[PDB]
Amino acid sequence: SHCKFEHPRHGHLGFLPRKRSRQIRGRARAFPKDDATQKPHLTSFMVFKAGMTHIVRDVDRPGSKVNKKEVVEPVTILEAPPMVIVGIVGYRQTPVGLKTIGTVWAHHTSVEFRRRYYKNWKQSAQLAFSRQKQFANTKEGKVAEARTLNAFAKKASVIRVIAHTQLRKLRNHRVGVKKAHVQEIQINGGNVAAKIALAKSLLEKEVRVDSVFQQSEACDVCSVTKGHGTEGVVKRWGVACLPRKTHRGLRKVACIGAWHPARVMYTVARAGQHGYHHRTQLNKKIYQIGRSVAVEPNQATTTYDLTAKTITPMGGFVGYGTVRNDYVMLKGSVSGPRRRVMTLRRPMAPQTSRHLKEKIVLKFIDTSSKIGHGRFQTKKEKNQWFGPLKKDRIRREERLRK
Amino acid sequence: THYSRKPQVSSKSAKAKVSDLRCHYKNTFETANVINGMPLRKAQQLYRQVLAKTRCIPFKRYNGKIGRTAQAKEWGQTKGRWPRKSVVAMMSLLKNAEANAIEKGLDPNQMVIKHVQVDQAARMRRRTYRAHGRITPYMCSPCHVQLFMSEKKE
Amino acid sequence: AFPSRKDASRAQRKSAKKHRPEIIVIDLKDHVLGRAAAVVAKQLLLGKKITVVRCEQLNIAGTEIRNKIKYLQYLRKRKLTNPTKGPFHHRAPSDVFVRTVRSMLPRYTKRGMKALNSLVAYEGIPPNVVRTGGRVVIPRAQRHVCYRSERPYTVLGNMCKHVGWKYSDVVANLEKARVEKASRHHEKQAKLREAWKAARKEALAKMPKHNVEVLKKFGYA
RNA sequence: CACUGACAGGGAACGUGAGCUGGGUUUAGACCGUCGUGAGACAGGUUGGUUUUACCCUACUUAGCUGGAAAUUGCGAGAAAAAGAUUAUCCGUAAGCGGACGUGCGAGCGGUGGGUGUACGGUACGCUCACC
RNA sequence: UAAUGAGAUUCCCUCUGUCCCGAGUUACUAUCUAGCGAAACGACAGUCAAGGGAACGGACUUGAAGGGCUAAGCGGGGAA
RNA sequence: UAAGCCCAAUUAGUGAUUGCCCAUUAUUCCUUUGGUAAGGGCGGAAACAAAGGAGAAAGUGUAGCCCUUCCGAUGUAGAUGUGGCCUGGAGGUUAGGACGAAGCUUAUGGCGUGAGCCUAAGAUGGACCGGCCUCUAGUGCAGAUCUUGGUUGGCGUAGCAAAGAUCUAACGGAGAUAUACUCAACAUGCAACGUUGGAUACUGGAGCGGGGAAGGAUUUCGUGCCAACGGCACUCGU
RNA sequence: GUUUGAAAAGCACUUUGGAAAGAGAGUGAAAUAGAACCUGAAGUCGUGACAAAGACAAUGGAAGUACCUCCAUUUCAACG
Ligand SMILES: NC[C@@H]1O[C@H](O[C@H]2[C@@H](O)[C@H](O[C@@H]3[C@@H](O)[C@H](N)C[C@H](N)[C@H]3O[C@H]3O[C@H](CO)[C@@H](O)[C@H](O)[C@H]3N)O[C@@H]2CO)[C@H](N)[C@@H](O)[C@@H]1O
Ligand SMILES: [Mg+2]
Ligand SMILES: [Mg+2]
Ligand SMILES: [Mg+2]
Ligand SMILES: [Mg+2]
Ligand SMILES: [Mg+2]
Ligand SMILES: [Mg+2]
Ligand SMILES: [Mg+2]
Repeated sequence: SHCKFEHPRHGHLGFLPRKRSRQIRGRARAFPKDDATQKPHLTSFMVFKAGMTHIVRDVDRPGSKVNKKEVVEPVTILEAPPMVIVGIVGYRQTPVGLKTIGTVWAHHTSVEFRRRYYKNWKQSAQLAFSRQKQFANTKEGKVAEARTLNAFAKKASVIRVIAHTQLRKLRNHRVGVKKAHVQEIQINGGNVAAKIALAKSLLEKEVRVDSVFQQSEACDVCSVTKGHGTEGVVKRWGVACLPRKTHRGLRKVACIGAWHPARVMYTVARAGQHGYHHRTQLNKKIYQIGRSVAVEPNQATTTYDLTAKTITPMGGFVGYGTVRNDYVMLKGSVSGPRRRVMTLRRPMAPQTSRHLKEKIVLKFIDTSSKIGHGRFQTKKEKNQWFGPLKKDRIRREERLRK
Repeated sequence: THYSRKPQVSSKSAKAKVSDLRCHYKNTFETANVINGMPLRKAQQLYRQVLAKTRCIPFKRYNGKIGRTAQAKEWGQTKGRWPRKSVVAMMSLLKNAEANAIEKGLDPNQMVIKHVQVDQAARMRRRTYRAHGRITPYMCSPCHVQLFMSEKKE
Repeated sequence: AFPSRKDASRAQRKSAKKHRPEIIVIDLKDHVLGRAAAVVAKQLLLGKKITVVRCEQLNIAGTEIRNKIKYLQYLRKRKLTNPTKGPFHHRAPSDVFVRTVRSMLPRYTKRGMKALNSLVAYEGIPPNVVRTGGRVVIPRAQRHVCYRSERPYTVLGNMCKHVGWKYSDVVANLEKARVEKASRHHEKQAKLREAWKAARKEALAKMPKHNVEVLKKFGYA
């Protein structure tokens, strides 16, 4: 007999299996489509999540009820130290797939790059990339570098480079990892001879985030969801909770199937891992590509808001610290907790809708505290509400006593 | 009348045996089978480390829904435990076997534990009281352990 | 499957010559899909090692729309309880042919698994198969003797590209690049092919004449 | 009655009680009407009336470990591969064509050594040990 | 028929997590270890689609799956 | 250019037969077994030492008196036959056993269609017992929600979750501070017991207070003591 | 059933352990006759040595083969 009333089923069935991610980092399963009429350019960049805040900006949207009026939008801060290129891979088309031809290396690799090869670096011989380093400038090894660079020019359709996050310029105390996060970034643009020349030129040289993205564009954010353990069916799938007088329990799915087919189906919601899942989340509009504090002591300062202040709030981002490097600022949320490495990748969606072409100018960036209720935008404003306090008048008493 | 196996050279091999241990059979099974190829001093080291809970006893036959632990990757297992009452009763038996090596004239630092065998003893009867007026058994299941150890030197 | 160091040191302790088993390589351009599959399913099960090549060129009788619907009725089948345990629907022409061979084998015994792993079934002609001897053909299954020429037929590479099989264009550029390469190799040695036949006509009258009228009785002149 | 773009019709042991609920049918109490001499009857009305067990196999959900292409073995040799496949340095294309350390002492491409500044802090680039 | 009722029913006020529509915290469990240690149950066992059949198969016919072994769940089957 | 439908062939207008694949059927050849079975031989023909051989019974049924011939053979419920098998005891006969009987054990073969029998080996046993003819019966197990004893998977699993709660130091105790080297200690003896002191709580006078009935009948008390019991523990204990 | 053995000759003594016990010695024809002790079954279990083996649950039939075999029988010279 049919179900007596209709509701749409619970949970998208295309995000199955809802199992833990195989790896903690965001990894692109597909790059944008290669336009060979463009100029060669990188397509992804790894940033780390550093809390979130909100902004104020006026809206250019003709027809809308909020046209030329100021909105408050939440933004997420993603710290981006530059990544250093260490390799060049090239992939050739087969009827099986897309096979790797080989990789050249940079002749000089970082300590934190070849730390990724060790479960224990400090208690080790540390001699990785040590025979490749010395063979690469022999007579036969300078041949073998140019041997496989030519094999890219013959067989490869896809040229990628291998970068790593360069975590020692990320002077962060809470991201506790010291080995670098390694991914491959695909070159798109030009023919294969024009991709390798851009792959050779930025080799053993750091690439900075504002050379990959622009200020008022969008991107995809490949990132791994915040993990929540084993959760039941109400938290995980969002099923309705049963009436109060139910025996053995409320937070269950009552019927898990008919008598026939005499099996539980994959469509029936069950309990298990919730969170720590990979998500791609397209069309994340970017609002500000920031600049390091060694360059910019005044990061959150706008034309329309001349308060001299950085992007880091009062008392720091909660659980994270201070944004010490370049940063991107995206509209809204990205999947994952703070401190987690995330991949900003160029969009595969058509970036032609009038919401996505819109140029962004800000008017205010909230640099108030995220601990408690934020009240002051700078520490100069808290020293004008509060005058000299007691601990200041006895520090001024030690400074006169000397 | 009890030893399943005899040593090669009995003049270089010390025996030890427990009559009725009154530990659990299914825990003294794995406490004792893990030392069946070890030297005497490496087998004694393992038991002082199971008590400190730094190494574990791999439960490979009578495991059956015990919790899985991080320390059983030493033995190629996933689940093992720290059965401290079967451990410290096997330490009294390794100390008997090495006392039986000294009075034979042998160096106990060269003794490899050949032949561990644990078998089931006669069970002991108690009683538990269930619902609705029922009475149902509460057995003990003790064990028989035996070992020699043969000296292998030079 | 690359050979391990146990399988590589024994080819150095014993000085193993490079070995190739007796492998029959069928060129399946313009073959009936199930008539070639039944000839192959019997030979594999008589102990023949068979490499099958050019599976995107196999033909199935009928309109392309007809045979494409019969694959989509096959793709309608899946285990509803758990489709990861379901019928697995292979879209490559090289994998459509392996299935059609396999459904003619005793698949659930070891003798029929030793015969389905004797079949390889590439599509296009890969670089390891090109220079390993002349390809063979199945003349009782070749569409010009088996299909009435007024009836439509269906190339398997075209039926399969519209139901899946995202490597149609890759195969078409690997086989355009081969026939260009293999026709450059064949304009070469045309002064080697003509060199021998102008030496095998010149070997006559340089050889004794009592071995030529026995070479003309059997028609080998 | 009202909203809606619309409030389609059904199946799955009249899907689904170790999922629930127990209103209703479907006991023992009691009342009423009609019936019966009575005990009682009533696809008649009424009220009150224990809903037990998973720790097993599978299925499904997640979570670990780990072999194996003769799917454990045969030594049973098949590369979506190079092109001496007959001897043997590479580079770049087929006709062509670039150079390739010379004989324990030397040299060359090089991994690590000492002192006064350059590119986007510390890594690179100037000017004793292996191999040819 | 006033008074009385752990009696049966209906509406209204106050009231609220009964509900919209769920969330979050606590104690105790579960869960992991030490000690101790059962029972129910048990032909043999245990992946499915269709066909046939004592006319709802785990075993038979033809197909489709299936590397081994585990921990926590769970209530679709075992006409449990 | 069927591997579909309807007709038709048998290697094709060539000259005449039966393309070939599969049975517990058919034909035929062996072996068994039973007949409403059918025949023959059974007065030792002669002869023959060791250093051509053995048998030959007047017979229902045997290791069938021996040959030759012919036909049948499955079967539930059921009937019957069996010089058919097996177990306890009895009457007779003939033999085994401390140089190893019964019993038990089995990659111990042998042979019987079979029920079964017999040999061998026990690094098993330690005193009884076999074969044949008769006689006798408490005489043959796989299942009766069979009886009694034991064992087993589940399974080191479910659990041992009401009555708030214990901590500390010193002593006691076998219950520790327990280590093969070239090791300073942590990372290689953990957990758990009693007593007194101290800290912290609880019961809260309808008390985990102090006495009696009924019921119990030594649980009282001291001293030893820890096998089993006090569902964990014990050095404590009703 | 107490039926250990012919007879307690019922394990002195040694040294590990707090002890139960263990390792040796000893008695006896026998201690794998050591105390509810002759024989010591089946089921079930441990251990040493091996044989292997995907997932067809297992068992089963037929017919070969591979390896094994404290088994039987036959054959070894102008002979089977
Ligand atoms: N191991 C396989 C099994 O052997 C069993 O039987 C075995 C045992 O019953 C039998 O016992 C052996 C005996 O062979 C051997 N020659 C002497 C030994 N005394 C016996 O052993 C007997 O005595 C010892 C102690 O004395 C006991 O521990 C043991 O449990 C007992 N079986 O050895 C037989 C094998 O030869 C089962 N009959 C059978 O189910 C199975 O095949
Ligand atoms: Mg977390
Ligand atoms: Mg009253
Ligand atoms: Mg009968
Ligand atoms: Mg009887
Ligand atoms: Mg508890
Ligand atoms: Mg109080
Ligand atoms: Mg107790």
